Amino acid sequence: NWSDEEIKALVDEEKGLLDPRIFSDQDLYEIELERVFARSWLLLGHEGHIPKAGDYLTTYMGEDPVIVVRQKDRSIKVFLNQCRHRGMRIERSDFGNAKSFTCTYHGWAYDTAGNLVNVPYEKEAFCDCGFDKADWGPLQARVDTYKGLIFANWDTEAPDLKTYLSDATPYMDVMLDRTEAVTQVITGMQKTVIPCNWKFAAEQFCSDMYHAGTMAHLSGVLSSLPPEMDLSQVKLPSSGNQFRAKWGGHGTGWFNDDFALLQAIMGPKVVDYWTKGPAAERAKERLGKVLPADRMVAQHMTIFPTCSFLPGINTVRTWHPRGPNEIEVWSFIVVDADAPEDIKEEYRRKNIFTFNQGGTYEQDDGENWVEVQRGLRGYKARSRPLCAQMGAGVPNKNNPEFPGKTSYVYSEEAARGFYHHWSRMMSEPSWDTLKS
Amino acid sequence: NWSDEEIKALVDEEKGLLDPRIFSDQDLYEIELERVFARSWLLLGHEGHIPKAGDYLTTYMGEDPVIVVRQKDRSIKVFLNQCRHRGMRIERSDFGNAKSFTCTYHGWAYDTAGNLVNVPYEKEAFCDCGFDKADWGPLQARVDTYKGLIFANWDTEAPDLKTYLSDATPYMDVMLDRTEAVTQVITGMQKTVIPCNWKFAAEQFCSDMYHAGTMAHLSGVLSSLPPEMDLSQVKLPSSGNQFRAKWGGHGTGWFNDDFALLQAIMGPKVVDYWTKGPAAERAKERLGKVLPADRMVAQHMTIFPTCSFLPGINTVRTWHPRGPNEIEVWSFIVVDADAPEDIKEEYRRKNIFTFNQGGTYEQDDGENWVEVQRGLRGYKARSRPLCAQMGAGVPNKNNPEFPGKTSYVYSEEAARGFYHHWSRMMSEPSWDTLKS
Amino acid sequence: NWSDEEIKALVDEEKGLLDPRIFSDQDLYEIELERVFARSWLLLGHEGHIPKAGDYLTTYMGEDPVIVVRQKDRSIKVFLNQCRHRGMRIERSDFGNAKSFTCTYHGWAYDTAGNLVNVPYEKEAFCDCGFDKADWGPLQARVDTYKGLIFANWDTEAPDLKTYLSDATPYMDVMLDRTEAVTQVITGMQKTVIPCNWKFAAEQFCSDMYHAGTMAHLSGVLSSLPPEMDLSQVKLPSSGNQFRAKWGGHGTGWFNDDFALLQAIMGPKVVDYWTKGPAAERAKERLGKVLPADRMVAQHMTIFPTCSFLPGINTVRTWHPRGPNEIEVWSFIVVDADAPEDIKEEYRRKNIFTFNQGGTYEQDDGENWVEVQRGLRGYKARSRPLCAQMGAGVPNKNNPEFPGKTSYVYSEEAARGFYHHWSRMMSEPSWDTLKS
Amino acid sequence: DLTKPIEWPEMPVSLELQNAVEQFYYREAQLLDYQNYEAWLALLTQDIQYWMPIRTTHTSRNKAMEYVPPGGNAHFDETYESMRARIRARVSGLNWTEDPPSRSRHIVSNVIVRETESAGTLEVSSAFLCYRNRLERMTDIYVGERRDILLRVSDGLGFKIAKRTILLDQSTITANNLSQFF
Amino acid sequence: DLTKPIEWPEMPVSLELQNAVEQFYYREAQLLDYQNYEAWLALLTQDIQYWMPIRTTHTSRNKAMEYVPPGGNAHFDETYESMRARIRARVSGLNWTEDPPSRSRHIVSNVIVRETESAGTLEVSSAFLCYRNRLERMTDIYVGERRDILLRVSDGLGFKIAKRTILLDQSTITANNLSQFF
Amino acid sequence: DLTKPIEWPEMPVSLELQNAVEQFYYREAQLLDYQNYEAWLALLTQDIQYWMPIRTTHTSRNKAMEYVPPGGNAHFDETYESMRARIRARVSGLNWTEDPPSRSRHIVSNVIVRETESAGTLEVSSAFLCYRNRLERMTDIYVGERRDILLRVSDGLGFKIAKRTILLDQSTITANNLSQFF
Ligand code: FES
Ligand code: FES
Ligand code: FES
Ligand SMILES: [Fe+2]
Ligand SMILES: [Fe+2]
Ligand SMILES: [Fe+2]
Repeated sequence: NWSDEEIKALVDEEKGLLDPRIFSDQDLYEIELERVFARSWLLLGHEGHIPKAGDYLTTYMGEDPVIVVRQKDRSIKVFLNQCRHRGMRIERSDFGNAKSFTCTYHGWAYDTAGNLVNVPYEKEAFCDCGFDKADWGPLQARVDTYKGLIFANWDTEAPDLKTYLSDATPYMDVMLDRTEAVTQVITGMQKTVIPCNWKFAAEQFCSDMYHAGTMAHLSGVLSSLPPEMDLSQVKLPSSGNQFRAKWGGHGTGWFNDDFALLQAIMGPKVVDYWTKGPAAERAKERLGKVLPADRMVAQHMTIFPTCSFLPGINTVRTWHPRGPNEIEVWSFIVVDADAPEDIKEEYRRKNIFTFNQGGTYEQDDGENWVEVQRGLRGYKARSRPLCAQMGAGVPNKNNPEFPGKTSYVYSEEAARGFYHHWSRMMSEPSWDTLKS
Repeated sequence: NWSDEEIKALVDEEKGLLDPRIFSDQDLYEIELERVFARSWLLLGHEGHIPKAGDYLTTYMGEDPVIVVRQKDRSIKVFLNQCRHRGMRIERSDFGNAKSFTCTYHGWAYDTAGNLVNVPYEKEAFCDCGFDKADWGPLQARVDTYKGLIFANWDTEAPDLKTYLSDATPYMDVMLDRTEAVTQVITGMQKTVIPCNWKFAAEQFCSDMYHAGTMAHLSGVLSSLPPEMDLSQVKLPSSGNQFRAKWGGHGTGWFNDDFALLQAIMGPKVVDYWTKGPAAERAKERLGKVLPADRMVAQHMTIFPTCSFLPGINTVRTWHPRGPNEIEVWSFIVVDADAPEDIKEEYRRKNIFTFNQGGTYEQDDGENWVEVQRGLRGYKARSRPLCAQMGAGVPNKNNPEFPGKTSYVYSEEAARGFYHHWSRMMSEPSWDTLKS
Repeated sequence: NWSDEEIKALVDEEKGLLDPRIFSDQDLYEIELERVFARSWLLLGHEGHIPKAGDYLTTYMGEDPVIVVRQKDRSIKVFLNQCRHRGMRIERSDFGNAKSFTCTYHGWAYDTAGNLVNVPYEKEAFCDCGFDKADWGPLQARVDTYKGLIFANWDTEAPDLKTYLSDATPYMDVMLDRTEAVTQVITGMQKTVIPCNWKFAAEQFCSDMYHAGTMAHLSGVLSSLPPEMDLSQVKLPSSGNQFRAKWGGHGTGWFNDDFALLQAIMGPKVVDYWTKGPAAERAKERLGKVLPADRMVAQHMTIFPTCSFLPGINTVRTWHPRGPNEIEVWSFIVVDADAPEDIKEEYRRKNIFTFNQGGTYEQDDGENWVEVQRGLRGYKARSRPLCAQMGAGVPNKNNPEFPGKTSYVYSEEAARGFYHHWSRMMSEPSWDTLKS
Repeated sequence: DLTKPIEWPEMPVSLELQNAVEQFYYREAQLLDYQNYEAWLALLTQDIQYWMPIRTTHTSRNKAMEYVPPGGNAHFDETYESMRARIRARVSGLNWTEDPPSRSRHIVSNVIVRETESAGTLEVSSAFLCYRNRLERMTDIYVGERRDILLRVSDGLGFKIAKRTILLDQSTITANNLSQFF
Repeated sequence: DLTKPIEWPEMPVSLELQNAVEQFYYREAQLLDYQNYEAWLALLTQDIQYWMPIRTTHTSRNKAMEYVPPGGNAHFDETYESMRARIRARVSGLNWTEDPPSRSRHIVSNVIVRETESAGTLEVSSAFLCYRNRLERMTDIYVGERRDILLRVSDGLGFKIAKRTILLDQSTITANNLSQFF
Repeated sequence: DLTKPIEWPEMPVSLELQNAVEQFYYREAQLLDYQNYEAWLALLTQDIQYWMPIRTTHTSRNKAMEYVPPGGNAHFDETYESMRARIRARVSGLNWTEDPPSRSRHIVSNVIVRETESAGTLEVSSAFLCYRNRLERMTDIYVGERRDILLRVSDGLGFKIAKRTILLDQSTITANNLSQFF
């Protein structure tokens, strides 16, 4: 099978070369579940998904189903949605409020913390004791949040969430920390299946503004523009930058100053709320302390490995892996809690129209990934590296005004960082070296 | 790949721990076909399926299609339903009466014994002889029966059927040896597909009364009870035992004395025939010689690896493997040959209503297996052992009145034996050690 | 995994024994893509598919999608239908005429030769140059033709097409070189999916007249005969031969002199054009120089590995591999360019009626392959060799009147050659030995 | 003889009758798709024989052996009370296989009516495609034909099902299970 | 309440009305299947609310939680102008996901009509199976029910869709995407 | 032009005609599903042109290139006698691909009728979903549209198929084969 050396060689961070096999190899996928998904901080949802004690949500961490539930002390617990007796799914509903969880196979019952509290006929069948319910509760995951977003990680040796986020938080704040009131999540999570590798999706949201700046969304722009306006009336701004996290593979890109571009997508109502008035001013006050967030347009971002969102548009989603050739997209919409109700409604409708499966933008996104995955069946198609050198080693593309390593809006520096960190998690057994 | 030592370690017979991977690993599945299915005695059907000379049935032995046909001398032959020329299926009908079998690819014809008797243009194309039809007949399997049930095994080094059955025959007799007249099989075999590992099904019928005694069939009981009776009016008996075969992994469980439980399922007409009158008395006379069969209620049983049936309810089935994530259930119904016609009819209808795919019991059985299989896609879901220690090492649960190793009705001793024997067949290359 | 020695042992060319695993093993399939498909001359179509400059066709070479396009200088170029940036499919239409090809993911544009001629924002994103479009065009394949048929091969070390065809060209000429006017291809390629290994199909067209001479097409013959004629009125000729290429695994078989057999299939109009008159005489003049082509009836042929056609019937097709258990059949019809229009029409209709998916012959062909593939799931079904010894070492079956190694029409000598060459490509790393 | 179609007339029944039968079936389908099983049960007569025979594979000449005959094993062979009992379990909140409930769609088409010698009694043929989606991504398609004996009544939905024979187009059941009524 | 069927009458509407509605739907389907999106758009009223809610999994007792309520996230929640805008993109020749265009078939059946208190205004239930085939071998099946409010008019095709609520029988979308209108 | 729908009238044909055509199609479907191929063949005119063109993938602008034109290769391009010949093979007991026979269901819907200038001659559009199950677990779904020219007659089933053009919604045939007539 695969040696760490061979794995590390699959990605050339310097020249910017990607071995196509990382997107199709089944063995590498199994390794990803172990070395990537089982030890990364993964997006599970938003605090607004489980506001009250007992409220729960069933989702995934890689391909492991998990239950996310609010505790009475307001903390959040996340554990494997699998009964240790014979492996039955403990909770089969999508969400709700519970006082307990029961496995219907043999009746093993659990409390909202995931403790096995009742085993039918325990004294008659397990004793005459050598059996202790305390030893058989489903695996617990570490849980933390970052301004509304809930993350989980199974690895007790991994760095805490904040540390993990490296120097990428200021960029996340653009969407999550605009007000002291926090963000709310619109009710309703959309789940869809796409036959492609998770890396294509996560990478795109991490470093690929290029597809949007070229041909991928010409039809999407036409759909979101006013009927009297056409493409010739839209100048794609020449000025934007991209950020690569110091550590972790996170990334984000954006255009500078020209909000007409964001307005071409979200409309004037959303853009004005985002750029003019008390709300916008309040945001500049908070965000300006770390970066010139007020000039960022149509920002795209990915928190390694599968947490992606678009500040300004406000769609958020987790890419759940389903083997090397498939994923599930679980998306939701966030809005400022104190935003005017008509602004929240506008964000809801614009999101459904654009970045929801069925939207005028999202559908063209999957179109490329799907075609790429199909082609990887070919032997020659997997025999030569993909070109990820855009801007590699090219000077004078950074913008010191923004914190961290930056480059031009059309660049693959962030992508290079994305795949490089991937290669590291995949080839480094211990956090002793990985956390560095 | 897998070493015998690693394989054997997948099951801890003493502590009662099962590595989840035995249910999902593809490599282990391939090994099962070689070390388990290719050398075990497998249920093919009942003698009543092929009563007359020339009568045949097409079924499986693992994933190998085979033809089962009655010979003129009354013996039964079983051979691979694959033409050795290019591998075409020889007989594509489900059953019938034949005077010969013909491969329609190139016309190679066979007699009812599986001998290649005609090769078109043999003298013109194969000779000028170095070709002998006698050397090219499809692989033959060893065939034997046990009171009506037909079994087959490819391995000439394996122990004979009776020996293989170890000390489990008295328990099989409860359903198969109630009268000197033998049993008959109701016409019509039901075949269905279920996306789960065969071990979950076989194990359940081998040692899992626990699911039925708890939550799995609360709705099934409601469906089979009279309209005026509800669950509160059904006392689940506290008294029952379970048997673990001395060798082989066979197992069976049952409740003691309270036939009201069996009546809640099969109705009073069936129960009275089973417990009162000449038939019941005649059965006690035969069975009582080896065990107190007259007190056994709602018995469940599995003959390793995939032969399962429920004495009293009388559903019988073979679980055909279809990779680690799927199986086919081929079931049929047996009845005492001299039983009153109205009793045979009652057994037919009750079986269709309860343990047929679509029945009020069977559907909830697959529900658990299916959910369990889905969860095994997760890495963490496959990283910790499943709990199979119920009653392990716990004294005072046996009942010497029954022959062999016994324990409480709610126990996993039989299951432990099931998986232990599985681990042995999987890790022991030669019958020199395996037959011990 | 597999050693060259173990691979070579899968086929016994002398005794005529085939290990069933060559048709089902996934690992061996991956090796086929590397050692067979990636270095063989593969049929892509006919020159008539892309007559004008800029005309293109999208097809496959193994599982690698490729674009086949006519150049201005009349030459033909074939390159991978995969953009080296992120792997997107460059051309998604089936055929047409183009002035350029554009990847819609990020807009990389190509000329009709496959050169990357435009990269959006090249100077702004890739430079400040270390990036050269000249280094990133999709992989080019070697391209050559043989009297109308277009072939391609990725391996620059492989022998040229003509050499590769060995001594099999005279047999190919029977269909392709009947006139100085060349052949034309009827508009419309039929594409269908069949769940079987490509070897069963290619082998059959290479050496299996036996299935047609026995039971496989009894219904097909009934469908193509006049209503007043039945099977008893059709004498299957006893006289025919088969050719095995000196090198390469190519093969072809046919019946001698009795054209009533071909007329039973294609009708009198086609047969008379093929055997009587100026056209037939003109053909004898050209073909007779190398072989007695005028006596060949219902000829079947395969050019290793996946190029098959039936001279006289004139159906041509490529078997595209899709894993060990599936293939796609891409067929078309060729006719003499100067043939009377009513003759071309007759060939069109007869072909649709017989050897098109849905035809009275073709459907029964796949029926056998499909059943064979299903059976290979069985362990025992894959444990013993298939019988390929028909005529092996049997003297007095050749006919010196025909060039090369020949045997009886019902023979597996060609098949033996087919599998033997397969075993060689699979076990011999370098052309240094393989070309011998 | 299930290997031959019902004896439908060459000239079809009246527009009024054709529409009433189709409209009845569409409503029946709605009851199943919205889980109103009790209202559905009410459409069956006390004498109902709800049967779905096992189908087997044989050569065309041996087609008489395709269907497991009456009195043999079957997928369904029900009476009004057995259906009632199945319904009791279905709506109990304890039938795990159907709780959470499936999302189904009972499409009905190709309705052909035959008027019997008994006024008000009809024999009807209709094709069905029952779509079923459950849990997260489980999807199944059940296709076949239903042969009914319907009694036209003056109340309810205008008809009652006195007999239903389901010809499911499958030998081995390929679906995950048979939790849906057809 | 989407968890209960529309209140269709026990006695079905007239033959004339039943046929007009079905014939209207079959024509609508043809417009979608032949990509005449503009003519299709013309069948919707300016007040149209084209909505396809997200459906979730819960126990039968908690079925009231199945549908994400109005005002929440959804697969589709459109107006006449948003549909017009989607159409603009679809026929632009730049909507890669649908160019090359899919080969679709919008099968409609089980048409049940309810006459409201407003003359000319109807509430209609109908099952649909939208087949979609694209590229080389991509195939998807979308099955569900459409609940419409139709206005009978004297011109055009005789009806206009004033409201459409699509109950897609899926929780997680199993298809490759939702590029088709229903 | 197969890239545009038949010219159906905005106002649909009479109830009587609509029902006769649908009832004819449902009966035709029954003949295929019960393997009475001879009776089926009898529904075609001697001049029948049974054609199922090959469909290809192109951008919407190049949609005129979708269908392989008449005179080109095709899946089916039959005459009355070629169909008769195919039938001869089908019922011979030697057509292995269909013996054992498949279990099929020919669902028909979306029937739209157009009255031509010739009395008694109609052009009809209808969607079809042909389900096919065979051997142990082989299952295929064929979906498309049939465009027929029907002649209304006074005997038989009331109609005869003078021409059928099948628009199968697929480019590459994804099914195992095309052993079924549509
Ligand atoms: S699997 Fe949960 S109690 Fe048995
Ligand atoms: S495969 Fe059976 S005769 Fe050839
Ligand atoms: S993948 Fe082709 S331009 Fe990016
Ligand atoms: Fe995008
Ligand atoms: Fe059970
Ligand atoms: Fe053939």
